[PDB]
Amino acid sequence: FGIDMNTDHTLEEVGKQFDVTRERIRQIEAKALRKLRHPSRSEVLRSFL
Amino acid sequence: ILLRPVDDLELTVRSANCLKAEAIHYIGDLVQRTEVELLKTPNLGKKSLTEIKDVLASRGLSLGMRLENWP
DNA sequence: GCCATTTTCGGCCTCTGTGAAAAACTCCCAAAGTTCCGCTATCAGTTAGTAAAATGATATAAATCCAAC
DNA sequence: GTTGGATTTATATCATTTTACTAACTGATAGCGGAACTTTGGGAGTAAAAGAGTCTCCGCGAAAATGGC
Repeated sequence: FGIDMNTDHTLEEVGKQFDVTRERIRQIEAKALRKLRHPSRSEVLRSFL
Repeated sequence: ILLRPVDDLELTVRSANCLKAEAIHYIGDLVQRTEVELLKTPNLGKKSLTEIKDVLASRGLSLGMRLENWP
């Protein structure tokens, strides 16, 4: 999502920067979004909507 | 706080499965059961107990305390 | 040194809303715009699989300790 | 006083559950490029002869800096 960087990236570029493939990166992102969808770490960001 | 789903606890899936083994549905149910009672459980071992008690201490309510007229 | 024509100024706040004339067509050609379809890239959604790590359960070995003789 | 079985701790190995990393299918969706078609946009041309501008306005005064003689 291009935060604190000069450009945005697809999962190919993130896969190449690490030693990791398409589906792996896709499901690390999925895991991150489930982690942040938890109510414990989301009350602060709710007020931003 | 004692009226929230155990889901809203951020615990490892092993611990969640183990808690569903004893049909613990909401929090507070978890706190009226001591450590020796809990540990006598399939797959709910040492490290899971330390994780659950550390998250409980983050909630601040470690295992054991009693209350009135629940519910 | 003296007319004689230009140039330059003329208090602070507050509200306020403007549409109001004016008369050609015609033909040819090129480029932009609109729309449709096909290929390609990119991602969510889901399932199943395999190796490995993590964790718990059980096993195997002693410490010692406590009761009975 | 004691001592040996047993009733607990101590250390290690095994099984179960989960994690980390693959691929394949599914379904869509957006973006780009080309071909055709319709719209827009620029240019050239017109053969009774037609052959000198507005422009209403123009209810200002005192002083000073400028040419012209």
